[PDB]
Amino acid sequence: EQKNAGGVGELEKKAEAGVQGELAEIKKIAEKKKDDVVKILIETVIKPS
Amino acid sequence: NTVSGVNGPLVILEKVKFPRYNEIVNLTLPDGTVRQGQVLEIRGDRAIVQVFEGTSGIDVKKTTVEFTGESLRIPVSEDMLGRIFDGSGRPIDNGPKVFAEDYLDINGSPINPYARIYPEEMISTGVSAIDTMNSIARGQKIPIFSASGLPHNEIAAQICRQAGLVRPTKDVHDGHEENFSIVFAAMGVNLETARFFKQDFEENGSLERTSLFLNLANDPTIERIITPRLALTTAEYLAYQTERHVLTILTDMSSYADALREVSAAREEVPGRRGYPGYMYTDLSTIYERAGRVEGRNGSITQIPILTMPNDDITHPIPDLTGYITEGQIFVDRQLHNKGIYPPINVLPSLSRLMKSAIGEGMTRKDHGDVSNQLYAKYAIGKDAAAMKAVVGEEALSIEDKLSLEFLEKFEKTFITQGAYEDRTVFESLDQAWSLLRIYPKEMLNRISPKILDEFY
Amino acid sequence: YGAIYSVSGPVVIAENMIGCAMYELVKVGHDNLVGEVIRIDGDKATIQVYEETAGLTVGDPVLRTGKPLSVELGPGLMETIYDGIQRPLKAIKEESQSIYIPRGIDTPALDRTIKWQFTPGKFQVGDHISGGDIYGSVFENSLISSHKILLPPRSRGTITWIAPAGEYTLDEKILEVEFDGKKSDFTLYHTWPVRVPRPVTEKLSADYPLLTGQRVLDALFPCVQGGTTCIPGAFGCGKTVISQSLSKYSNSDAIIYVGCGERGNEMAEVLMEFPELYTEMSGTKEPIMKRTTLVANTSNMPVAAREASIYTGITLAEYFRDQGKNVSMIADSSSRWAEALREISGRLGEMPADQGFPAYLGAKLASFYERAGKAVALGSPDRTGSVSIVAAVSPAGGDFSDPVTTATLGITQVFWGLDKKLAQRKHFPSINTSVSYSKYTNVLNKFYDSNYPEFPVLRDRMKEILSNAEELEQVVQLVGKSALSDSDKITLDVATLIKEDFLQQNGYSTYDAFCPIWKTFDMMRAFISYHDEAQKAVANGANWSKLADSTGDVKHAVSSSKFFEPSRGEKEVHGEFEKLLSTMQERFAESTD
Amino acid sequence: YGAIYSVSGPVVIAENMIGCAMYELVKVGHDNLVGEVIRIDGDKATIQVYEETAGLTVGDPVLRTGKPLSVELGPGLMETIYDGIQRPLKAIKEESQSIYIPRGIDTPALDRTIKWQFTPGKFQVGDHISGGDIYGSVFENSLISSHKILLPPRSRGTITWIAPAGEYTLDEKILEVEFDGKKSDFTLYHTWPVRVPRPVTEKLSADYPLLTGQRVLDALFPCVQGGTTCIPGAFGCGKTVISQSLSKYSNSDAIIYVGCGERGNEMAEVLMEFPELYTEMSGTKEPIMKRTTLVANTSNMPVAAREASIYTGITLAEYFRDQGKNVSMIADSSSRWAEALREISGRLGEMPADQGFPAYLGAKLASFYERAGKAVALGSPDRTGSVSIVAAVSPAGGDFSDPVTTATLGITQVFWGLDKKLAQRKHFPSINTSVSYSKYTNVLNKFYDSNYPEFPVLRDRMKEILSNAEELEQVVQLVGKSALSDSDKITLDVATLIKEDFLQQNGYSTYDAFCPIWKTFDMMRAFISYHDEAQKAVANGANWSKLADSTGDVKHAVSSSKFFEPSRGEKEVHGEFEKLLSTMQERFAESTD
Amino acid sequence: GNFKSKLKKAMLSQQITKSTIANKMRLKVLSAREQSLDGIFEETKEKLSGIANNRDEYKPILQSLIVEALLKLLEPKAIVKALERDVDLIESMKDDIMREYGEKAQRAPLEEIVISNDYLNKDLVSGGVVVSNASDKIEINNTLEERLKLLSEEALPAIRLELYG
Repeated sequence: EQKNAGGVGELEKKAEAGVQGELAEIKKIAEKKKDDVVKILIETVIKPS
Repeated sequence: NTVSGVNGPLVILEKVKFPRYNEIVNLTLPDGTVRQGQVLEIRGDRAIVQVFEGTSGIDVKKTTVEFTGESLRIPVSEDMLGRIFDGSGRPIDNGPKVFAEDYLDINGSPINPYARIYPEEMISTGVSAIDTMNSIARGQKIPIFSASGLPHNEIAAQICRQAGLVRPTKDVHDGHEENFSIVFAAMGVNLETARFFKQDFEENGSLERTSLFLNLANDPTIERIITPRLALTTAEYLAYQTERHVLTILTDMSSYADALREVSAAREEVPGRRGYPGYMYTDLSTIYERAGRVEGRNGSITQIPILTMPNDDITHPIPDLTGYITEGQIFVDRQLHNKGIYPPINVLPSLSRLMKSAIGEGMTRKDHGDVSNQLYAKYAIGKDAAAMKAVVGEEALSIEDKLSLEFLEKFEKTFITQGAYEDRTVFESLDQAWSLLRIYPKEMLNRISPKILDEFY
Repeated sequence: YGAIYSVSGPVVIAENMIGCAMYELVKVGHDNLVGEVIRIDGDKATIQVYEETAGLTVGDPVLRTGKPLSVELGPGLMETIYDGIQRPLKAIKEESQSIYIPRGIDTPALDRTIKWQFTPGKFQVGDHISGGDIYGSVFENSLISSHKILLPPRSRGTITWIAPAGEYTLDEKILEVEFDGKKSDFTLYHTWPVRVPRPVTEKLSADYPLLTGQRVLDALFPCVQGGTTCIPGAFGCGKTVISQSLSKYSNSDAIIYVGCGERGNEMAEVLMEFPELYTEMSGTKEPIMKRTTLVANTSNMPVAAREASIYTGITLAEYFRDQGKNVSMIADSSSRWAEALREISGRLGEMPADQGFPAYLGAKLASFYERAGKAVALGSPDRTGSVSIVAAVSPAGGDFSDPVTTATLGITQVFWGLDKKLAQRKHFPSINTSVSYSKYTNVLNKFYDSNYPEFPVLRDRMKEILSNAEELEQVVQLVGKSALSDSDKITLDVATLIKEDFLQQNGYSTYDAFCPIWKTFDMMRAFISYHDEAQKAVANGANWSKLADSTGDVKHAVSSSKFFEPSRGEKEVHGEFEKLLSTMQERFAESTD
Repeated sequence: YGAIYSVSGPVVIAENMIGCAMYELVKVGHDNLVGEVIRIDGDKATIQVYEETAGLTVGDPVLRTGKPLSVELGPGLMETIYDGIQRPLKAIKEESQSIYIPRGIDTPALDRTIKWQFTPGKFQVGDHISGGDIYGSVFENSLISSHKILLPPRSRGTITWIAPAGEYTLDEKILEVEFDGKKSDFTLYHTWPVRVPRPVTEKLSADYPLLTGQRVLDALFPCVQGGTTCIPGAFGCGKTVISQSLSKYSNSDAIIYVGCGERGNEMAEVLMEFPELYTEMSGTKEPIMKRTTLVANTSNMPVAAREASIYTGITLAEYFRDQGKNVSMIADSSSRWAEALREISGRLGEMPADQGFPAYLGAKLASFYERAGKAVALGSPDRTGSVSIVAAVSPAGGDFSDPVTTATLGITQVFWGLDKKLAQRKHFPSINTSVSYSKYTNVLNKFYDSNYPEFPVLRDRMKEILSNAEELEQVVQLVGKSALSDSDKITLDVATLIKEDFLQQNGYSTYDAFCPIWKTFDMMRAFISYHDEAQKAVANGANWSKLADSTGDVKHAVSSSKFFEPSRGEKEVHGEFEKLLSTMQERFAESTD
Repeated sequence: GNFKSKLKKAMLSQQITKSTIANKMRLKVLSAREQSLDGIFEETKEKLSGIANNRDEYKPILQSLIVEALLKLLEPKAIVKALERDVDLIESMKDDIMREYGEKAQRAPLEEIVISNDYLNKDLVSGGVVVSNASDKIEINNTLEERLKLLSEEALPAIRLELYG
């Protein structure tokens, strides 16, 4: 039980560590093609959505 | 234009008739609120709308409307798994929304490509009393019908936790080769109970693979009736796109009936059979068309709907239509529950139509269906023999009744009694059947062929 | 055209309608959805648009076809699966990538792209023709020609052009008729409004057998070609099974399978099963499916399909009757049709009648059964054809007191009940003497008598033995068996053997699913004979117990006869049943002793 | 605002509503009777006016109150008898000289005689405050404070004016909060609409019991607080009696008493008995009455007040759940309550549904039980409360299978019966082991086991003994005593001692009405120890009569434990039970030998 | 025997933790995806203000927003609400709006454009119109912020799939 109230912290270290690679490719590929989606957003907005 | 008048949660709008059916309307009220609705009716410069939010707090000529230009279609993703939702598809954990990757109709089936190859390969749930006596297939719909005051929800929990601990041993035998996911719909289900279903999903390993939809009866009727359809669109999308068997646990069927009943009284409809809607068929049927194998025939939606009997009768319209549209039923009997049997699955009327059309070979015996026929027929005979024992007394009874009396007693405490975190294999149930069934001579065992019978009694 | 005034649920009102009838087919909107004008109130006509009205834009045009809802009669119906509005579902699979119709579907109401083989008949140029006359044939049955091509009813004349043999499409004209000038050219198919029956010269007195092939059903109350049958069903009653039996075993040249809004999983099953099955007539190329045409619809698949399903499926049976074919039309399940009238009255705003089901229910059902019968074919060669209706219904009140069962029963000539108590003991199809009759029985048993059986006498006795059994059983239950003769036990004992052995016949094989007239005779003959001999045996000395104990294995020998195939012995009578008579007589002497 | 268009019976129709919410509270005409706008068609509203319209004319104005039908819940709720629209009835008695209200006259919902002492919370000048955060507190009785003033839900901001400590009136403001401009002014009370339930951070699964201390209630089918419970009645054959018992033995932070629509002799009785009674926690100042706030409607008093009654109670109760108070909610009766709805439905001219009772019924019953339960209050402090709803029902139409009762058993997790014979014998609640169940038991036995008790093992055994006892008596009738022996005879005897000690109570003593968790644990420990050792002793050679006579002193002393003080071994711990274990061992030696 | 039930129970508490952590884990992956998606919309709307503040590039856009708005009205008289820097732009193209509207419907051109004395937020709202009927009870909020917000509903599935599928 002691490993179910103090060894469940390390299980949460391991959930933090596995997404710091994701939170960074998220920002990579969002930043590149950001500009290409805006152009589609503008022609669409000034016409019917 | 403005709200002309409002009747219960249907609102009479005066508005131009150009909008298409099911298009969202937004009423801008002077309270600051925006409330969303669906045109239930379009008429000549007027509409009848069901409001999503609310049922009241709606002004006459001070309230105004705006059109979306968009039909009611559910934004469905597969990023909605591993997260807890309300009955209208929004997190209650208040984090990022459902979002979409498609929009799918709930007003009519999208693709409708159901089964041209009969569901025929077995699904095991770890229960002898279910799986043997009623054969489950990938796309088949068998419902659990229970009575008021019973723990319908606890039996549904058993089904969830043991299904998916069977699957890797079943994977070897052939019955899965694909991801398994749960789509769980509550209408009219208690907070406590819901919290039990989440715990069930933790145990199994499919809290990450399930979507939970919670509507309470203290949330509008209009939200409540969307909740099963939202469940179905979610479940057929996983099933379609990445070829997954989704098992749908839809509790409770009468709670859904209840809401239909209130927007019938509020409609210009007359209620037919016993105060329930005269279009009660169309409602139920919308749910049941979606179930069966979907395109590519490695995706499916399998249904166990849960019904609690509102008056505790099997003459009441709800179970009677529902039973006709579905393939069989599983009965729970009150007398069992009180005695402390678990699961209290009384097999006296429990039968599933596909029994020799839900089995094959290489994972089931072909004898599997045949064995079921002995078990069901003897159970009944036994049940009759016990009825005569109660009246006449043993001395009066003949030899045939005594054997059968004995069979019945053994059946209750051994077959339908098993643990609640205890899995079973279909092979294993049949071997247990053979011993118990072995209490009669060959003259009397004649609901199975002499070849199979000679081997095993 | 028309202009859509309101779209309210699946009810649509459009104003500015002209030339509209009361069951006229219309296509609604720019989508062109299936609809039908139900009523007209002033200039505005209420049309129920029953294929998904979702996303229907209002102020679109509504187009009249100028005629009511129809079916297409002619080549390609066999080995092809349709819906109840008569659009081909099979066509939809290749293009849409969908089994059932969604919406936007505007495919023609028959496949007419394909070619079928035209053979001229016995008509030549300058020869006279009249409707229902056999102008040629197309081979599409298991063994015979299926789609025999007719001059459409209500035309006569002399044929100016007879095209010779060869392959042509549906579309291509190959016939010209002149009467009072050019009547029209004719093509391989014709159309016919479904809310009107196709004409006949005359209907004939049904008097010939319809084999069902279930032992129990044929025994107690056998069917005829041209009968009407009512069956209540509560799910799990083995409905599918008896339906499957009929399509194989019946002596009818055509089976039309009708899904009146079903599960879909159940429709797939029967479908898949038919090509594997082999015909008893030495079928080919998907043997049984070649004699099968499927109307298959799904539960919430368009309410136009469900309502129309029964009318379209009987119209197809009638075309076939006019060529002089025997058809068996199995409607499955018409309870759902009854539910469709419940809905049609409520959505429209009409008031219904007893128990929320309208009274228009009753007339509309009666018209449907009357289109059936045994018949002398339309057209001048004269042949006999049949449309024989066997229709399931169900409760709706969890009784047989509900308006649905009782109305359909009012009209019917054959009644085959439903027994929940017997169903538990594993009996299907479960019937009882007290819940079934056939007014055809008298004439039918005489017919069966000719073939070899002792059938008339045995049927009288079959009724009596089960009716006496029921009364006795009430006293045994309540009072006891110990206040009652050994003899009264005997009636129950013999009766039990009949209960398991007849009634359960759902089969786990073809051998346990098929029961010819000879085999049905044989099993009944051995049980009555046992009764007569047993009562003697005990009466001159012999206890009950000793008799029960002694016969023992013999009770079983008849029990197992169903599991064994009927192609065995001399013909269709087992050597096991032949021996069984000697064994019976040999047994009475020992029991008595 | 509006002009009356029409008056048809008790329904009033008023035109020229150009904005009016469909829950809006209204005063109609110049009589100024209570009404609420049920529906609206156009500018004509349907308003049900819940008092008589004798003297009301068409052509009189209807002035909107400017807010929906809501109730203010403040300090001073305690020691007051109210309607469901909330009018103080004691006040009416003062002025008019009657406990019933005069129509066309209303009075302020909360008393305005009362002034209460406000002391500041912890948010001071310019501090940010957020929903459910405690802005102050007010005394709600002299003895104790209980009404903590939180910031209203749906508000948040910075507090620009915080009044200093002192006594203020309900009328006068104390706080203004700024978010988007001055958002509005706040008072010591807050309003919350009656059909809108107050909010929480999240709800929990209750595992916490009631503080009733009713021994059979605790042990056999454990009381839950944060639960839903259905109790049979038939009126004054025990059901009102138990509600009065429940009030007495209980010592919850608040208790809210709801007479949904009772006989009015019963409402009078609740008011008078309570201030003479004593709280079982040993508090003072009209004891039970001080902790009870009473919404007491007889069925004669308007139908608005009957329907609003449950609503007003649940919203009030839920707020107390947000305050961090454990509430016992007693409703009497839901059968009456379903009837309030059916009445309204027929007047208006809408169709009611199943059994003549409305469509809206089921959703309304259901919402009500699910609203009650254990939660952590809204806001940063996160105090724990509970709302336990125990609703009484009787037969309605005289059948107890009708929709109302049957709908409610399905929702319930707790059932405790009532029987006329058991009620005569002074067993209250009148329960056995099959007229009662609890599915809350599982979590609850787990909760109690943690506290120190050996509870789960002992409780299961309690149920078993009662079940067995019943069963051995039937055998004595049919089979005889030949199937009876002394082992069985001890089983009957233990059940008798368990019935007398647990089931029978009526408050003969003060120690017969509060018995702690630890005391209840100790009674069941004596009786199970007697059982197992009596059986062992008769097996090594002893007789029932011999065991009975021999156990004697101990047997007498443990039956009488309810009359005996529960402060004997400390304050909750009873010394006699601890000394029983040793006596029992020496005793077992006397019984065997 | 009973060690196994309680061991199983604590072993169930062990995967109870395992799931709440693995759920929060994907809730972080998903809420980052949106933080960036709503910075694509952040770019869009800086563009929308910059164009709105043009008076020559903005006219063919503005006209099309009033014209489209009129097709989802279809009423004889319309009142058009705008920002006080777009009113002069409406004023110099009225004839063009009643024409373009009349051409795109069966209906004969709009009688009157009444340039409303109501004013939309200058802070929150940049360009576009609220087009309304004669009585002002039907409104199409056909502003640029609004149109972006409505496009987000359907634009979103397309973008989540190409970047993230």
